[PDB]
Amino acid sequence: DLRLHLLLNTSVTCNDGSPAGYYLKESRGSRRWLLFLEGGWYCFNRENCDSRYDTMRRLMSSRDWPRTRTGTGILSSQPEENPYWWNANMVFIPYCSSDVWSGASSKSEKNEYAFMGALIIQEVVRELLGRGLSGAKVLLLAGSSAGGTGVLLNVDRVAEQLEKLGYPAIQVRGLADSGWFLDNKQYRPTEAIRRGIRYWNGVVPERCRRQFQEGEEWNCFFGYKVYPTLRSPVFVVQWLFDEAQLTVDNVHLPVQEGLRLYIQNLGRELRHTLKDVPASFAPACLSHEIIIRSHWTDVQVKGTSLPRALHCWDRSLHPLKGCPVHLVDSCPWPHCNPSCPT
Ligand SMILES: N#CC[NH+]1CCN(c2cccc(Cl)c2)CC1
Ligand SMILES: *[C@@H]1O[C@H](CO)[C@@H](O)[C@H](O)[C@H]1NC(C)=O
Repeated sequence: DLRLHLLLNTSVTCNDGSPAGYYLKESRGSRRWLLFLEGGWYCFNRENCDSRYDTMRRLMSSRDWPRTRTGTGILSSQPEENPYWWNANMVFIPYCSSDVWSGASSKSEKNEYAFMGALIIQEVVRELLGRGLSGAKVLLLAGSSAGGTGVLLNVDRVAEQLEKLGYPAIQVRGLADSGWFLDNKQYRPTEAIRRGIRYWNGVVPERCRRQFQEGEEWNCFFGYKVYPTLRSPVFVVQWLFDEAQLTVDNVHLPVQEGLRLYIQNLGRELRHTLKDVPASFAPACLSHEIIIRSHWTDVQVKGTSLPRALHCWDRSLHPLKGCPVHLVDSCPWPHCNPSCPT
């Protein structure tokens, strides 16, 4: 059980003006800290955000949040369930800004909603320093889906915040799960991101913004375009046949030749984009998200599990014999890897 703390700075808020927050479970014998960003889509205009507020309100407000949460997967404290980091300080940051963790805009007489994702992450980091994060050796910023994209947008800002605050010994790293998407041609969109950025006052990393320049910041929401501009170490987890990617592409699974070629091409392209990503884990499966699932230990690429690959990554940041860090399936069809989830 991680326990809820609402932010002491009550001007950093969820969409509806209620305070944002985090769930925390400390481990005082550990110098490692895991901060996990929740996912859950986004909204990009007034009518679309009003709809979300009727039927997905916990992703827009803290008024109904529970006081405790169970840590699962990489957030579990049991060695059995979490071989990687079971003894770490665990933090779950709920997603209540609907902005892919990019916003920096307050509710005002001209804004029905607040979009403060990027500022929520900064304020959580600040308040944690008073509860032991000041003694950390490693800060792993992780997240799934919208939270995985949020890792890519925010990991370098957290590193800079800690440097400027006077904590140069904390090593900031990222773990992006199921947030690596392709702006490809559909089988039968990009405009939503572009409109959302203006709606949220969204912020992207500086080096990426300088490359694409004004009006084209939407490009930095795509992993293969923003990742080359990042300085902090980032481990990328991505199913080759991600279900959210296929939903966007209007693919719904007796497959004929046109769809067969389409699906095979998608795998090859995702595969191409990871070839110069040295820390990555990409199985040939139809699925979505993994790192906080209870059975996240089951899947293997080339005989190596995801918890093992992350441990090998830790060792590399101190090639390693028998302990690989770059793991990408080569077979070209969903579930050609026998360890895919069923
Ligand atoms: N966050 C989130 C949930 N969805 C993830 C997939 N998204 C996606 C995938 C491929 C192309 C484009 Cl334009 C968008 C939409 C949002
Ligand atoms: C609270 O957060 C807001 C938004 O980031 C900021 O303007 C303000 O300085 C913060 N207040 C304090 C006391 O840190």
